[PDB]
Amino acid sequence: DLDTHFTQYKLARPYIADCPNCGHSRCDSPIAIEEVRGDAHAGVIRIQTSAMFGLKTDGVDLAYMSFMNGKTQKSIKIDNLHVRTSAPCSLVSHHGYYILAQCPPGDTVTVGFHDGPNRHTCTVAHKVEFRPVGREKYRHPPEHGVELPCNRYTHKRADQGHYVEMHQPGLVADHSLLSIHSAKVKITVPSGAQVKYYCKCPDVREGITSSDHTTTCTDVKQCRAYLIDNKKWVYNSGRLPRGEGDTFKGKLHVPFVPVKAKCIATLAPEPLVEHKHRTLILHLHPDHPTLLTTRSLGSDANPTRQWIERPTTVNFTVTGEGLEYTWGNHPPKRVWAQ
Amino acid sequence: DLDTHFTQYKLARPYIADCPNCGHSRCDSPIAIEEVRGDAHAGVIRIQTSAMFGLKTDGVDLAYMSFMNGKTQKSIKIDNLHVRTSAPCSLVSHHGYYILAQCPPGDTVTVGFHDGPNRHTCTVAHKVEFRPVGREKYRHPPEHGVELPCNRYTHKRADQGHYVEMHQPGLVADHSLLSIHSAKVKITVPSGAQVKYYCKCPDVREGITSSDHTTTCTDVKQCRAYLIDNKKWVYNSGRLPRGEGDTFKGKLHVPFVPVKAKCIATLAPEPLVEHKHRTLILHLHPDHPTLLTTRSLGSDANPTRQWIERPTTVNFTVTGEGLEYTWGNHPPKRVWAQ
Amino acid sequence: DLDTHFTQYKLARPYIADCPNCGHSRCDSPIAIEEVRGDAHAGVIRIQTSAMFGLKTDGVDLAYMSFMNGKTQKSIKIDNLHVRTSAPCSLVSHHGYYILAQCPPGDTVTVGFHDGPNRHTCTVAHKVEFRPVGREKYRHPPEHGVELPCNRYTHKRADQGHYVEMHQPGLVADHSLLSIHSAKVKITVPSGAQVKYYCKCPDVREGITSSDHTTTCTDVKQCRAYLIDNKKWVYNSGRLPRGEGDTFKGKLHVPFVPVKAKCIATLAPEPLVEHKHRTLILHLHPDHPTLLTTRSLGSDANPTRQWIERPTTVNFTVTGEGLEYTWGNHPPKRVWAQ
Amino acid sequence: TQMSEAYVERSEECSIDHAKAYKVHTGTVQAMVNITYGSVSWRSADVYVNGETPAKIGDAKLIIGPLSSAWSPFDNKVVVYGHEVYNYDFPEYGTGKAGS
Ligand SMILES: *[C@@H]1O[C@H](CO)[C@@H](O[C@@H]2O[C@H](CO)[C@@H](O[C@@H]3O[C@H](CO)[C@@H](O)[C@H](O)[C@@H]3O)[C@H](O)[C@H]2NC(C)=O)[C@H](O)[C@H]1NC(C)=O
Ligand SMILES: *[C@@H]1O[C@H](CO)[C@@H](O)[C@H](O)[C@H]1NC(C)=O
Ligand SMILES: *[C@@H]1O[C@H](CO)[C@@H](O)[C@H](O)[C@H]1NC(C)=O
Ligand SMILES: *[C@@H]1O[C@H](CO)[C@@H](O)[C@H](O)[C@H]1NC(C)=O
Repeated sequence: DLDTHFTQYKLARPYIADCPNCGHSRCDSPIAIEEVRGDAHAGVIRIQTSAMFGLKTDGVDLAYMSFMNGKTQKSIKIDNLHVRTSAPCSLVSHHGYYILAQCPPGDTVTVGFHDGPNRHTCTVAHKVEFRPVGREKYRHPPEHGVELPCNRYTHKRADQGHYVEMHQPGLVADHSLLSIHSAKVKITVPSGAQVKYYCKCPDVREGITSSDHTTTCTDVKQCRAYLIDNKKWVYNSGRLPRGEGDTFKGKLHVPFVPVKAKCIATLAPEPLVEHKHRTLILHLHPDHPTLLTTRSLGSDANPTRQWIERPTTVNFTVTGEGLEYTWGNHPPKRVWAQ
Repeated sequence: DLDTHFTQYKLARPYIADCPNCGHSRCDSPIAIEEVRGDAHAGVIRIQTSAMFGLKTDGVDLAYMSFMNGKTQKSIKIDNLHVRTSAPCSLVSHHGYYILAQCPPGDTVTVGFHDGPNRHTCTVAHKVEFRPVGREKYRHPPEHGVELPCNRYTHKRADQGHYVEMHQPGLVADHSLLSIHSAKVKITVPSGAQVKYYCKCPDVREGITSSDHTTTCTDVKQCRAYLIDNKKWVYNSGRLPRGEGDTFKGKLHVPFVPVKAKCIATLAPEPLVEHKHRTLILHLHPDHPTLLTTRSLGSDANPTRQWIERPTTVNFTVTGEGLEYTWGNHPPKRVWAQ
Repeated sequence: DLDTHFTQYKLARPYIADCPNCGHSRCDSPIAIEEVRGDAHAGVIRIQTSAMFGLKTDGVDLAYMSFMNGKTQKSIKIDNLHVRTSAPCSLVSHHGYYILAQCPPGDTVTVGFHDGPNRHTCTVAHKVEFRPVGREKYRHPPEHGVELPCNRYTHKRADQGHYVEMHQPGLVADHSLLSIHSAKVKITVPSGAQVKYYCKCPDVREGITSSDHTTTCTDVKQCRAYLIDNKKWVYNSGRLPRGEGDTFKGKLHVPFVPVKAKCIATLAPEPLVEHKHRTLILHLHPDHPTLLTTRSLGSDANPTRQWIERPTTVNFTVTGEGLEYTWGNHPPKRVWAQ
Repeated sequence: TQMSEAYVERSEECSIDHAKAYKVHTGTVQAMVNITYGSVSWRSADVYVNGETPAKIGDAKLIIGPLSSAWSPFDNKVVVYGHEVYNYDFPEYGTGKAGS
């Protein structure tokens, strides 16, 4: 069942990109963050990291993760993966490049695993707000209340609703290929991968080879140290160069498609009703800001709505045509008068 | 001493209830939070968890915790017990069902150790606000300043100011008891237990028994396995089904009752007076929003009370009757005119 | 080249003091903090902890910290050096008493390492805020934009712009030196260190000795268990009492001197300009609160400064003299009138 | 008994970030003038405004000013903060009120 999505599993491989605030400065972390999607209602977040979470090398180890350490990857466990904001979050599911979590409200989002001798985390400035379903401006999902048709990301991954292009990655520089042949700069190969190669000085101008040596130039900071390694494909990230050869296809399904689920919503305390001649008096004791709306049923609607936070007592002139009011998300009520 | 609390230490049992936000959704966590009481002043919180802290199974301890996994109390060393808010807290002391901690302001409270192979955490939606005792709306207890008669929870445990009920546990369900013998369903009892047999097929519906087997019914999904463990007793929690019998007595003393202690309160900077003809120019440089109250000493009080946060200069008309003003927590003073 | 700071490394020793909020109360932590300098722009904070981390006991292990426990120091690993605020921070560098870290805004700052069997945390109340350099009052260093000359603490440590005096410390008590000699109190020494000694009863009145016994007094609670141990001097902290002899030399350079670096600041989206007859309409949508300034080029400036957060439409009477406006940190632009 | 003492010393940050009070006078203005007259089509002269100083760059010589308006945007008291200029009225030396 879980091995029925090999379009992403085998054909894609995580790469390294330029995290805005890696650790303490702008480094090139393997967990670079892309496309923070904070659009769900219940504060659920989707994050697209450049590291590939999910299966092991071939098809196994859901509890493992795969990042790229220099020119080669090394799949390890998911031991201490943590996604964090203003307050630490709680991860829900990880799949491919995407992570689903439920974060508290906050202004910054961070993603970071723990290799064991190092942290290797990344963070990006991107605010994430809470938008409570309905008319009751709460801050966290309550344990009870009436449910409403919210919109939220689904924890399921075996979906084909949307796709994202996965072309051959651009080539990557690796100056550690540029060893010294005692007096000349010398290039090895990872596994026979294509090493684009050339220096400022006139020498070998293409590089489609095994381990070459330089005839002309001397300095390792005056040669192109590249690796075309599109035996494994990468996401169409805006942080990697694009190989001018051609743009590969191979679009894979997006893990967490938004769905129209049903979230529990808070229910404000019921009003204390009191009355005088042609006059409703309404006592309100809200715990959180909740919108009150009112509507006269006569020819003139004469609407009135206001967010109320502090406990307050309000009034309403009730004509014989009658009056409706909708405190919180309680069913609307209506009345006559003497 | 520590062992003079046998009523809660011996007789109580760690129960498991329905945490609202157990990780991703509402599971049945062994640390189901109940009755968060953030009614103190300096920011100390008393939490009544579903786990039983302190006591090992073997009489008593304090470096250990008893939580219920399965039908058995898998007690362990307490080791990484988190108490979280908008920012992580710092726990003060733990006694059986209750754990006293000091937290920063926030809107959610989460509890959880991390037994290692698994986390077993739990949270609950409940706002926590911390009004410091005094006239200055500070945030954290400062290093110095005057002291005021605050109210908070004692770290001491050997108190009997208040009591809580503790009666026989209800009929806990356990589907894992409905095994089959390839011909009929087999019931089982671990030790001293007295399970209840119920099945959909027309048969003996009562089935109160030790180790035994069904009469005719065969479908596991068409049966019920209720477990009885009346040897221990549990707290009267609102998330646990009532036992059908008597309210067994036994008053568990509340480990942390409120007391009238003395907290250190902040001390606003001294105002810079500047006298003027029948006028008191007052230079103010508040550090945190502090109340300012003044009143005329004559026949008419003429009160004036207004919070001041941004540094500002206010002036008052000090008549020959005299004037009094109380800036922050400073003692009141008086003035004349010529 | 990290061995050119032995004045800090060798002449100084770890130190202990009153942490105001050490854990649940005011203990005497080895990492009591003092003089947190949160006055930069890029969110970086310099903290002067009582513990002096740096090289190991003799000359090595930059990645080790050395705090004082009881009578003696103890150089151990730096595994879990934690600096916290309203949100967890991230370490940058540490040297001597001073540790440089960047924190999100918050009301309190906490510091805590990990001995392994112990928590050993300490905090203090201190306002922390960070307004970015520029006209766009953001709240997290953005990925891109324009650069401006901010004020930030130097990432390096080998600087001597400012100095901090390290004199001889003052005697510390320790009643655990007061062992019992069957019926009398027996003081013992750490390494031949000076032990100022005397009790409320008349006996040895100075104490400049090896391990003495007390002829007169019997109870350890009425005796001066003091250690003069100025073989390695300390900083003249406000929490350590003064040595009556003299303030020794040891003028020590401040590790992280603030410098005028260039931080990257945010850039607001360009406004949509709409022209009318002799009036400028600025259709704009600010992402974060930004102030825009307008200034007529005529004799009368008629300036207007206005922070705006929500999207708004503004107007401006562009006279024949002309008008200029500065939206955010964009370069100023002028305008004509017919 | 405890003998506690404390004194105020300027922060280490004063070396980089610090306001600067300034009292200013009329001064003398200067201009860079370009004159592309006749057939020479070029000049690059820096000049004053006093009605005496000749400027004889290339072949031509000329005199500029004085200005008709003595308008100075600076006030008598000027405060400079790093890069921006504020015409704030700093009180005087050795008289600053606390907090202000
Ligand atoms: C002094 O003032 C005169 C008059 O304003 C300046 O004349 C202008 O000079 C610019 C070049 O600085 C000329 O434009 C440029 O011409 C070159 C060559 O044809 C062309 O490649 C550029 O694209 C550009 O068009 C301009 O035509 C000329 N005249 C006018 C009416 O603007 C002169 O440069 C000034 N001299 C100095 C030293 O500042
Ligand atoms: C009606 O409204 C007024 C405010 O206009 C409020 O103060 C009062 O308590 C309400 N009660 C009456 C008199 O209906
Ligand atoms: C004094 O009162 C006047 C009138 O309310 C007010 O304008 C002024 O700001 C106050 N303070 C001073 C310093 O004059
Ligand atoms: C600005 O111009 C718009 C043009 O539609 C107009 O509606 C609006 O009233 C004007 N605002 C002001 C303050 O004049």
